[PDB]
Amino acid sequence: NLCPFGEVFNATRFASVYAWNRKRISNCVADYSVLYNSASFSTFKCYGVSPTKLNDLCFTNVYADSFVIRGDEVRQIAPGQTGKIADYNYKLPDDFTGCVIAWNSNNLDSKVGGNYNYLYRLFRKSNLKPFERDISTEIYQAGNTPCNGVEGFNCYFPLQSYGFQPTNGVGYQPYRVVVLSFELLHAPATVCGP
Amino acid sequence: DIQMTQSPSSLSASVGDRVTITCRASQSISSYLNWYQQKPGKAPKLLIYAASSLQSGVPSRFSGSGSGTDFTLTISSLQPEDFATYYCQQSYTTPLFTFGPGTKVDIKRTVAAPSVFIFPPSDEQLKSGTASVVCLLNNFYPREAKVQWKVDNALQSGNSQESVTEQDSKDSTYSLSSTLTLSKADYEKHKVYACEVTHQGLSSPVTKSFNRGE
Amino acid sequence: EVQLVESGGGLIQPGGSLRLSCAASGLIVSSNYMSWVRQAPGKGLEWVSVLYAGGSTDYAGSVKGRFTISRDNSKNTLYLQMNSLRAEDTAVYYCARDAAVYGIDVWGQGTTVTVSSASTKGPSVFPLAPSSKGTAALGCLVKDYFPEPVTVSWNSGALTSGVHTFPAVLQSSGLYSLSSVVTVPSSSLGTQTYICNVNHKPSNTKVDKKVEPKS
Ligand SMILES: *[C@@H]1O[C@H](CO)[C@@H](O)[C@H](O)[C@H]1NC(C)=O
Repeated sequence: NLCPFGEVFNATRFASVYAWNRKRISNCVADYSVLYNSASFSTFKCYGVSPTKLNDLCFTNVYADSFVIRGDEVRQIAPGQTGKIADYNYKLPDDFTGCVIAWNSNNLDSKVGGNYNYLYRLFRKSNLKPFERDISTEIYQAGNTPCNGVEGFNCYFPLQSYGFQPTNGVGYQPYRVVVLSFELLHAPATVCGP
Repeated sequence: DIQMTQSPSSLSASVGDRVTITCRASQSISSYLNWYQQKPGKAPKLLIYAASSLQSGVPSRFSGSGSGTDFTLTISSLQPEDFATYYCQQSYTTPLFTFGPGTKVDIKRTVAAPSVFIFPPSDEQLKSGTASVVCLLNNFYPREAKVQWKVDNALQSGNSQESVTEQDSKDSTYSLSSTLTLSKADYEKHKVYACEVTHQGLSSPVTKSFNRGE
Repeated sequence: EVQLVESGGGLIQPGGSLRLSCAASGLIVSSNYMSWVRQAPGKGLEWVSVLYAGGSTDYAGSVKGRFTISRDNSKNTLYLQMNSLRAEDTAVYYCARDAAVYGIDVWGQGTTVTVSSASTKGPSVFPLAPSSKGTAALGCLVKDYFPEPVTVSWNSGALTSGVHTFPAVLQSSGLYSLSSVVTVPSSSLGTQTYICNVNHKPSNTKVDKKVEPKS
């Protein structure tokens, strides 16, 4: 009856940023101490809380989002940001109350020769609403001309692969990120710490 | 950020030749950069996108390769409409692109040494208070040349400017003018105004010169 | 009718404002990465700013907070307002649709932005006289003229072979000096009359100056 973080932060399989991944946690406990005594993360900022004095802070249920993004895009995962990622892959709300945890995983997410399994939505007609998930693969239509499956002028496939390759400068390496989302509506809050 | 870099600053090639331009980027941009052609006065023209996908409306003789960090454009038979500067761009940070210095493909030709002519300042201009001396390395190949100015056998540095012409429609040869600027008081306190020029066509350097009163 | 015709920009002092216009036609600027890229005479291609489909913008540190990319999605036009202009901004500006990996395929016609606080002045025409010591050379110095450009001509067009007219130089005072020269048979040193005619339209100036050898 502990909150199953161990299967989110240590999961061998992360999803692409565009198809970011979510796990709702409820009915358990949580040791937010161990997460920031591990001290193995590169970036760990928390907005609208404070990791230490959060073990007494109970919440109805907490969400844990995970994906993978270029090292210099982790600045886009913050409340009030814009860019390729925050605008078309995962947008954080202005009034955000949670934590953003990232840790360079180039020793696993950029195999020899280039890892092309991780993608990032590149073309979109308007921006994401907070915690929105766009999975559409339909051919992006830049012009008046309906594409209907044909790549070509004014016709672009929206999802572009990262060129993950380990020799690249750190900025262009894979950084596994897992955003923690704490919410509390008027209902039995069951995600307490000790 | 990502640094781009072209190989030969400007190569020389003939019609029917098979040219090869290079381009290498700071990180391992994996197959994510296109090639562009620009002729003076016009806008860039896309040729190859995504390393090697040919652009529609582009002749068959334009190739494309490179996948990792070191790329290369290669034209099969250089046709006359292909003499222009070619740049490369990185579409890794797609919204935020960069280019290379460009590589200017001109016309190959036999070496031609430049005829040097030095001109003194006109008495008309001396009235206005400043003095202009002009040297001249008219008609030669290739572009590269080294014009030193010497006033009373003392090299001049920050006070000269240069301007080159295009390859002549008929010569295929270049021309140049190095314009030294001085004052009516400085020009008047020195006699010997010479112009030294070094070029591949000249065994040794040529000096066209003159004295204040002659 | 895929094309982008840009307009709005000629000459303005260091600080003044000038808005640029890119009139898209064929694609839609509302759903495309619309960038501006600037380019000087003796320089490469430099990116200036961006506007996404989601309306988000971004500009290079040498611009941030001085220019401001815009778009009117009712006239399918891309704009760029240029405030607190300076001399570094003098360059040709191209609007182009960045097709991401597919590359910048569509490009704006062209728009020049010469920027300086120099006052328009018809140029001086000093003569370059042939020297004593098979062939002799001579020409004209079209010194100190602003703004650009100026066209040269010898014997009203009766002389062409050999005549070179150079690309203009912008010198330290903020004015352009260029020279035009022709080589001729030395045997006509003092036989024919050579006159280099210059024209600077911005200052309405037209000059004809005979060139001969003093001694
Ligand atoms: C990830 O697993 C390691 C053991 O391999 C452990 O030290 C760490 O606490 C785990 N992190 C969790 C469960 O958050």
